[PDB]
Amino acid sequence: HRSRSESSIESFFARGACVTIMTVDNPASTTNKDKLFAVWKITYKDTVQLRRKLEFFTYSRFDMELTFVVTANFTETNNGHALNQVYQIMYVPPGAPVPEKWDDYTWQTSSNPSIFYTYGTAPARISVPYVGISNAYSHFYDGFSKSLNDFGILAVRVVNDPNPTKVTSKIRVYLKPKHIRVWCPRPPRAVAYY
Amino acid sequence: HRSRSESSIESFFARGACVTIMTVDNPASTTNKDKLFAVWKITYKDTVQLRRKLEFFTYSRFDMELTFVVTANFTETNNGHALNQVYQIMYVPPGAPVPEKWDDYTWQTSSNPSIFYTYGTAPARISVPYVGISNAYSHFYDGFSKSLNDFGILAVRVVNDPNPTKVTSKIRVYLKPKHIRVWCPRPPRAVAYY
Amino acid sequence: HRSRSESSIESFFARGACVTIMTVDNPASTTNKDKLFAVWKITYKDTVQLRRKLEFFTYSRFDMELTFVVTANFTETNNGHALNQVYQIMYVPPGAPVPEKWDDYTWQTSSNPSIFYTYGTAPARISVPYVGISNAYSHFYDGFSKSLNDFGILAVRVVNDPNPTKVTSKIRVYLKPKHIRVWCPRPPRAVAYY
Amino acid sequence: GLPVMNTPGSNQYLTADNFQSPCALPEFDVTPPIDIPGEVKNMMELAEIDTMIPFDLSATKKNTMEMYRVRLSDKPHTDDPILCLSLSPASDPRLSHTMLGEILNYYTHWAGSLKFTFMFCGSMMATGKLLVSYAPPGADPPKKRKEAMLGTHVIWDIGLQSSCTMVVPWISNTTYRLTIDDSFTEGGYISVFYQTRIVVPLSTPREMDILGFVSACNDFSVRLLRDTTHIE
Amino acid sequence: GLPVMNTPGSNQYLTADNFQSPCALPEFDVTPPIDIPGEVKNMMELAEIDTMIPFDLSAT
Amino acid sequence: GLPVMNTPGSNQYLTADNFQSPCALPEFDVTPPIDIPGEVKNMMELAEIDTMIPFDLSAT
Amino acid sequence: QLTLGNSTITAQANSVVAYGRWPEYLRPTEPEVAACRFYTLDTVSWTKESRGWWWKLPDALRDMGLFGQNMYYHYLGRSGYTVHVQCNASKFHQGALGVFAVPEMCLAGTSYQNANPGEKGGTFTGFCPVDYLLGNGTLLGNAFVFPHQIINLRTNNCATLVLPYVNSLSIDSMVKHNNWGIAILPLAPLNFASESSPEIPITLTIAPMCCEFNGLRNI
Repeated sequence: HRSRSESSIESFFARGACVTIMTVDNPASTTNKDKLFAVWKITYKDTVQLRRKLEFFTYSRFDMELTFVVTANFTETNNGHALNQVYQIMYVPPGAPVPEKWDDYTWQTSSNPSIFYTYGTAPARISVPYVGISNAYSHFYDGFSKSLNDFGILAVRVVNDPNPTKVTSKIRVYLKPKHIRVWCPRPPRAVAYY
Repeated sequence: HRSRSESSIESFFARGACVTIMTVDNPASTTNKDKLFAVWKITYKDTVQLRRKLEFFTYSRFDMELTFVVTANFTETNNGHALNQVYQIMYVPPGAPVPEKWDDYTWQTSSNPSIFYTYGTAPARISVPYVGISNAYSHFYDGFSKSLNDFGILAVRVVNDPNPTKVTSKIRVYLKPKHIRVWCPRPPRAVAYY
Repeated sequence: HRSRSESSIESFFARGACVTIMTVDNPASTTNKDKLFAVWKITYKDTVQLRRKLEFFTYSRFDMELTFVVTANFTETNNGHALNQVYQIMYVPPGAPVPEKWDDYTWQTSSNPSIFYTYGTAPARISVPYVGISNAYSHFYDGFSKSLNDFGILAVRVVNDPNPTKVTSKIRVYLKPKHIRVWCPRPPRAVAYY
Repeated sequence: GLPVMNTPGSNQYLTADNFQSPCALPEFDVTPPIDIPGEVKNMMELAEIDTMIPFDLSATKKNTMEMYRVRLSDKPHTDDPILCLSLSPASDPRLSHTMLGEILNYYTHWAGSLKFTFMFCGSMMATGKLLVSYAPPGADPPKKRKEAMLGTHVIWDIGLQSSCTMVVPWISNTTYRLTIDDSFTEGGYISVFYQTRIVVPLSTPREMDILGFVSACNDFSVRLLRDTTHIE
Repeated sequence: GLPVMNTPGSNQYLTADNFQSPCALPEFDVTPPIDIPGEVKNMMELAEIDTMIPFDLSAT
Repeated sequence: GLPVMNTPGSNQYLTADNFQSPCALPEFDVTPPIDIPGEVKNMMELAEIDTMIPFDLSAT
Repeated sequence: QLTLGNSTITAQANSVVAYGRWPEYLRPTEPEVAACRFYTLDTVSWTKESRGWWWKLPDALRDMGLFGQNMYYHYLGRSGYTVHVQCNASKFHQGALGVFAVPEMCLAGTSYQNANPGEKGGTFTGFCPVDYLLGNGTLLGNAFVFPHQIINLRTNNCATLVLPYVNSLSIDSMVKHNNWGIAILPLAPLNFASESSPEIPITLTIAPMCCEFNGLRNI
């Protein structure tokens, strides 16, 4: 006897998949270039798989479950023995100021939640609730000004002070939409359109 | 008073035993050779002990309990102080595309489950349920096209970026079949036949 | 149907925000300069955001939830492989003697609570209860001697003995006032006054 | 106290677990849902919708609206099928785009009964008969009218009916048949034959059109997501 | 015994959680509140107060 | 809160334990068993079957 | 013969209530007969070459008297519809139309003058949206997911769609956002006996149901 409870919306969608690879680096003590804080606006329109799966429907209400996998490497033969990097991962909610410097107030501001991650431990994890003005996301908008739903931004930097090692790092972000509802089915877009 | 509850199917079979040693390596920054992602198709027909114990019966239904022991070593005298490797261990279910590159989409695909492992922590662990089209595995098939049950594949790579250390690694895979049932006993094959 | 339970006092105030960055360092074996134990008197009058949010009201009763994020770096190219630093973080209650040396008795005194932190683990954490003589803090005092409520002091040092590495460290302190009540609303001060 | 021993499989990120995660904004009043019409609970609810089959994928007619309709002329009628269609969805090129090939291209196993509706876009005056034959799996595509008539068929009198429906039953040894396996190429066929040439009065045009719709039945099901949607 | 498996999102400091923290002075008798008049429960209770509008923002 | 003290014998892989493991495919409807004849519960059920003795192991 | 106020159309293929939801009042105003007429848009002559026609709601009814002067002189507005297509053809014409009620119909081949034509409607092409993809980049075959109906000129000649109010917001400004979209596409091209009339008309007849407007803008 079969089930059919594997084609459910949550079962179809609630699959984690990398959405971006944010590159940062600990500046060398020579200060050749300042911190490369990585800022990425949360959007599903860069992953073909998630976007295509979401374009089967017009309106959706899905809660995000971001997760961060942190990796790093020395760029020089000399070890330098940099003590384990500490990464600040700040979730700038929708509408809040976007950081423009590695020392901007937005990092220290009270509103923006932040996670502190010591390279080596279990991956960081948050769960952005359904954050939207309307009562359901919209992937297709037939109106005009006077889609592009704002989920927020993620800004990641290295709290540690400069060290002469040039420790580059690449945070992979995995998004698992949970508690997802979808309305108004639509034709699926071809795989060449993206 | 004796028990007899040590010759039970689960007691006889539910013993972990290494089934493969997948070799990978972090490419050196010189990029002499790209990542050696290790891909291994799950099959019990390479371990004499498990195969022989399973050939006492015709049909079986056993759930797997894979576990991974990760070890690594520098190949050069210079330490290089590579930050703890992060290994992606992807379980490609039966029928899904088999990875052919260390940057193929299959690593980022939503369907294939994956584990992220930081060298040093407790061994990884999954439990592949009874994944098969038929209602019981078959070790002996008397039919013809128009056995070789597909359990899936395991593909392991190093997420970290290239570092000039040549950190080789060998993931040992231990398979413990649990919740195992067996039907239709057969003569045991000699130990020279394998 | 709306809530209004996001403009509550605790929701408005109970947000962590860095209040100071205490700099310490492990003295080199050459003993060029002794330990730079960092002493900071707990006061909200250095962060614009928290101060301004607290100046909407005259009297307040808020319990603190200090938290410490520890980072460090070698100042020299040679690693030296200093074993993980151990930091003593002593909370000198209000009125107790203020440490004046890295070997003063106040570190060993029984009254002052202290936390011992091994660089790498989860951030330290305490919760200073409502510590005040009066029945509510006062941000504006109309009287005269014969405001400036004393919350205590935080003194942090490196327990480890001198090592020839010059491992500098910067403890970021995050204060989250919890169980906060406020009375007597007042006009908000402009953002240029601080 | 209460000592705890960590086990193997800790400090890991298995991308299939549901362990609770800490809310980033725990003091947020989310906008409530407003009960928009048209909610989908299972992706199978999209399969059941009768989409259209691109019968003619010819190099010229393809990429246009000419692919979906088959022309029933009134000339040779050489006792060969008007259209023969394989009953293996997600593998048949002409049946793997109909919202069953778009849902079964995300899964690996499928097990259900299909439903083919043939609609006749001709004039009320046109009269005749057609023969819809279903060769079960393991058979061969019938290639003459008599053989199709000897099997499981329905005679479709276009004169007094405009649409003929045929529910292919679910017959298989396993509980789930692999979606895309090139070894199993005998999944059964559904073919349409000219029982009788078309008869039309006066100058009514000879050329006519027939449309096909393939839908899942109420007992359809899929399993084991695949999600092979790459880009590069 | 009672084995426990740590999950992703551990050993981290999310500045939105309410996990209990250890009191620094667990043997302290805090001064009780004395019910001062004029308590504010929600910041909206400050909005409802009719403040004044600066209609003329001219340079002078 | 609820402090927990890890014990000796943690972060280890004893190949005899039954600690629960996380399912790799937690949304999979496994094919049910169909009650095939000839199930074996204990390996002793194979011993009880009267097999044959090779009395003469001579080289030829 | 219908009974909605001043206008009455003689209608003898049953109603296809989109998504199984009838248009219902929000739980404003109540225009009653002020706008709930049967606004019979202009007819479009289906021929052997025409590829399609696309209208958008409520943009189509932007000049229809009271409804047009109520959706434009308000701020919030919600309303279902009862779109009704009739293709008057004789027994010697053969063909088939598909009427699709495309919610959030984004015909991205986009200036507001191109995606909001109004009473004129539009015309697909083989502004030239591609009929093959329905103008949405997606194969026409799948288009049957949209709440639709088929007008086959040997079984019926009229199709009724009862469109409810489908929008992310419980009530939205009718002058900026087009909730629905009616796309009429020839599935099987028109053909006819010799000397018969070569172009058969198609008439839409939109009947706003349960319309509610909130706000006002003087004048």
